[PDB]
Amino acid sequence: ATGGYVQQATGQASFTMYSGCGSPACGKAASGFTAAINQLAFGSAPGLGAGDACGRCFALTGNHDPYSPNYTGPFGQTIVVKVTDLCPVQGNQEFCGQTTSNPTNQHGMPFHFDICEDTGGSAKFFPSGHGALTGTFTEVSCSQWSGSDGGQLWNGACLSGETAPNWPSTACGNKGTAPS
Repeated sequence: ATGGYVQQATGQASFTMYSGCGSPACGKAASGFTAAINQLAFGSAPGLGAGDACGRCFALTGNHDPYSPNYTGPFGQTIVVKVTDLCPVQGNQEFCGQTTSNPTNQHGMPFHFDICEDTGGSAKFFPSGHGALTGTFTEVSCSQWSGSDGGQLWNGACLSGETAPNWPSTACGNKGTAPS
């Protein structure tokens, strides 16, 4: 995509959870289920504002624990998140360290979603004791996503991906060059 980001509507991803997503990198939080996406897909860098993932909605289905490959479940439910945040390469090498030089993470996944705990998504997705999963993502209309957006945290904040056609398309737009 512009900047050399790797952005596509469907594919394989790994998944983790995080807390404290009230001041996310797109510049608006939201009350529904939300995630951070790895930098190479987010479309921006720390300190550069919103990338083109911002506001887009994705159906996530987890089905495997890569740290316990013979665990057969239970896993969680399919959930629809809105991307509000960035999982940067720096400080997240295992899961979010995809670059144009090395486009998969340690789990061989070209995308990663870090699902925020604060608004309930991670509780629906991860079973107790299995907070890192793999599975798939499928971009969907945000009609599939419950909730509403928070106010603007700063001028330039953007969640306009929430109305866009699926990738390939441009809404908030990418910033800078993808990490290398």
